[PDB]
This record gives sequence, C-alpha cells and structure tokens, in this order.
Amino acid sequence: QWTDQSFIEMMTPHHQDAIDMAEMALQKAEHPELKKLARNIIRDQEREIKEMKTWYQQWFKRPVPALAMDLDALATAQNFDREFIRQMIPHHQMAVMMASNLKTNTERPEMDKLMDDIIRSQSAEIKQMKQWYQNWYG
Ligand SMILES: [Cu+]
Ligand SMILES: [Cu+]
Repeated sequence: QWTDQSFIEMMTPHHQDAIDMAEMALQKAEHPELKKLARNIIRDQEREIKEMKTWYQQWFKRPVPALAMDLDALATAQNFDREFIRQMIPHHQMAVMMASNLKTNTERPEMDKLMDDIIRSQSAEIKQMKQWYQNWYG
C-alpha cells in the first residue's frame, strides 16, 4: 500500500525519465505527432515534479531522497519512434496503476487531485500511442 511519501520518492524520478525521453524526442523523433506529445509530457510532468518536490519539503521537512527506462537502448535504437512508444506505454501504465492505488489511501487533497491528473492524461497518451503504433507498425 503506497503512502504519500514513498509515492513521491518513486514518482519523481519516474517523471524525470519521461521528461528525459521527451527531450531526446524533440531531436530524434520523426513523426510530428510524437514531438507534440513530447512537448506535453515535458510541460505537464515538470509541473507535477515541481509540486511533488514542494509538497515533500512541506510535509517531510527535507528534499526528496534519491536511491526503469533504458535511454541508451532508445538512443541507439534503429527506429526511435517505435522504441519510444514501446517504452513509454508501459511506463505510463505504471504511473496510472500506481495513481489509482494511492487514490484510495491518501488523505491529502493535493495528492487526490494529482492522482486524477496522472490517471487522466497518462491514460489518454496511452490511447494515442497505441493508435500511432498500429498506424506506423501494425
Ligand atoms: Cu512518472
Ligand atoms: Cu510514462
């Protein structure tokens, strides 16, 4: 059962990985649909990281401590877009399934709004990537 603290500790680098892949995609992606996604992942998940880091400080009197994606496998992948989606889909799935779990445990209104946002946007992005993968590679 996830608590507010351990969730943020895990979700922070998880979001950071997505941002890092999305930044790489601004350079290496071919399909414009993918770059529009990346620009959204960057904007929306940097904002959530910033909030998680803030809340963590406010609630736990210290910054988020530190110590799932393979960015070198993506960098040297023969087909960037295919490997982006192949990694970003299950990555988003962990986010969704976790956000749903914490949703029924947390008592903080900040986390409850955050869970809904994750569940909402990331599920939608999954639907887009599934569709793109079918059109480009199906
Ligand atoms: Cu994340
Ligand atoms: Cu993701």
